[PDB]
Amino acid sequence: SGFRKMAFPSGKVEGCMVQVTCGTTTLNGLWLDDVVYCPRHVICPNYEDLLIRKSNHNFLVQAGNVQLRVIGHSMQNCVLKLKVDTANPKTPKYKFVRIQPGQTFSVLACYNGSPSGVYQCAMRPNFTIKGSFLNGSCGSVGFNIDYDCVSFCYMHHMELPTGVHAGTDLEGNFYGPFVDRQTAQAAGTDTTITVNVLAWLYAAVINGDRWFLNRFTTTLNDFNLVAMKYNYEPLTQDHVDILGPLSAQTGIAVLDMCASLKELLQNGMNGRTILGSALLEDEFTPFDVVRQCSGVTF
Amino acid sequence: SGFRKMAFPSGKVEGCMVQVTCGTTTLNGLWLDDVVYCPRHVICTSEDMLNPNYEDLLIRKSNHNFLVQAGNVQLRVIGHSMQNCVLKLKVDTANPKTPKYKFVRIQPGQTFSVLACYNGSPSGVYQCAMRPNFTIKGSFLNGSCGSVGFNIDYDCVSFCYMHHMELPTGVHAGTDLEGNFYGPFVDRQTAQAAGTDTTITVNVLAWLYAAVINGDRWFLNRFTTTLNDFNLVAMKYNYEPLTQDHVDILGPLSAQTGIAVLDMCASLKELLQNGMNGRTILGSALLEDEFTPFDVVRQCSGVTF
Ligand SMILES: CNC(=O)CN1C[C@@H](C(=O)Nc2cncc3ccccc23)c2cc(Cl)ccc2C1=O
Ligand SMILES: CNC(=O)CN1C[C@@H](C(=O)Nc2cncc3ccccc23)c2cc(Cl)ccc2C1=O
Ligand SMILES: [Cl-]
Repeated sequence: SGFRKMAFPSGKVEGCMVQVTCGTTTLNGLWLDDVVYCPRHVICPNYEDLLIRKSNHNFLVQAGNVQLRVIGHSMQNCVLKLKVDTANPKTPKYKFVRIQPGQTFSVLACYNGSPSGVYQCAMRPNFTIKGSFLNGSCGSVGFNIDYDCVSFCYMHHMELPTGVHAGTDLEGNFYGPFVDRQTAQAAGTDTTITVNVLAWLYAAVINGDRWFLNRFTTTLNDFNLVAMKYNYEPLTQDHVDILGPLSAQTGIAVLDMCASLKELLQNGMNGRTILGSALLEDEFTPFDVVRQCSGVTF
Repeated sequence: SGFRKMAFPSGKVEGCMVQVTCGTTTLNGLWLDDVVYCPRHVICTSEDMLNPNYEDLLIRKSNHNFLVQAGNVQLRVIGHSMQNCVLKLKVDTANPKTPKYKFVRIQPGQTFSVLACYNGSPSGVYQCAMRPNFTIKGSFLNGSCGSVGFNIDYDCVSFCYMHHMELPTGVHAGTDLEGNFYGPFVDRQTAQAAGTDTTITVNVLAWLYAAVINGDRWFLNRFTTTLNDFNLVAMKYNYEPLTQDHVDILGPLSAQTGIAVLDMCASLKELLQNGMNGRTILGSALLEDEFTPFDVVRQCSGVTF
């Protein structure tokens, strides 16, 4: 029993965090094989013009108490790749993957190449993440684990005026309409991740919370009209198919659960809580609910 | 900016997790130096659990009855002893991944990270607090026994909890790493219940200071309170009494924001009376009590917004 915002064990990622310094800018880097990946703004903009003026020795890379020697450098989109003379002996099995809004991942928050904390979060529909980062956190990474393979999906680049965060995949492509410069940029109006709220309602039923269950069902179109009114993301047939296993485990059809969500949206909770929360939680995917309610290990 | 329920990086603890098997029972163990620590109920059957005589069950065991697996390697048990509700298995190999560590017993209100494991394999990490009723609101399934709680301040791991059981309300009970239970619980499948729980007041106050540091002040008011009047009110809402110790501990956050502790107490009194009125504090519609004054200082900026 119990339901917590759970992150993947961070050890395989901790063994890859290094500190990268260029001039007065210090941030974090990801050391995999003989390459260190970090935000290209460490050289700060005309990034090609700033980069051409740099030599390998201008970049200081520190791994624990050891200095790594930079023997090459190149840029891939908004990521700088520093070729070093030592392959990381702690390099785990890994892949670089680009995630979609609504998908969750673990973040290993670092400062000066040293991991300080780990938390779970989701890529918002507006492509920002509601993280917890201070100055010096740039280069901190987001990831998921599948068996023994780490799938790196996020590298932290900046904080927007509303306190939310923006970054790139490990190939340097931003998530969202953001650029890596100190210009006027704002997060677009956000929406609630509907398939995730439904998954978390199934998790509450599995844990013995059914006060919100009702005898009603709804059509997918009628539910979508109601969802559009409360700034909820549209629910698609793919989302219904993905919720199939949780529907079979609890005996509550997806459209049956959608009618419960409609009633919570139109009437509130009435002083009640679901899984210790007074808000409808949208940062647990259907797969996260199945994993936590099954005990998958790494 | 931002405020999340943040756990310590779990790598130093992952390198200590092993699987311990006794007959048909399999659970998790903590391998530090040449000793594996695990719940003593690994020597029990489901039947034994009603009234187990651990000393009588243990005397019938030899070293080779305990199977310890670290990754894909079998560790050889060369000794065993019982310390309170923990079994200590002496092994022939010191853990090369043993971090710098200490065993610390925590008090209610203290927070810690939990590395949930099954079959000696870590599955997830989450943050939580020792409730005033000595239980933890964890997320544990069958096979998680022996999973540990810890803090990593500096490079030293302070182990504070080892998981032993789930109570009928779905909450969890366990021991410190010397085998002493937190709370009036026993490692028996007997009628046991968590006492009525209360809200950790000093933690809610700390989290209100965190909201002010992050730029939110809608909940403040022009009033102050005496410490006694605050306690007479908060205890009507099942809040723990606030002591002079708690007031002293909140001193640094009070100086950083310019809000006296008894003025923050008046704001809490009003919040309890009025609710949130459709508003949130740090993305929450409830008053959060699983962040300590020390957690707020560690996670928030030193510069108030
Ligand atoms: C809030 N930030 C600022 O006022 C200055 N700022 C610096 C930098 C940036 O956001 N870093 C930070 C990252 N995460 C948390 C931060 C908390 C506080 C301060 C800075 C943080 C940055 C990087 C890029 Cl690629 C583009 C723009 C900027 C930028 O505008
Ligand atoms: C909920 N418990 C049970 O039905 C059976 N049970 C087995 C065992 C125990 O609680 N293990 C479990 C630990 N954590 C989460 C659990 C989730 C589900 C099932 C078992 C869990 C146990 C250990 C001790 Cl020291 C004392 C009593 C018991 C006991 O009563
Ligand atoms: Cl303590």
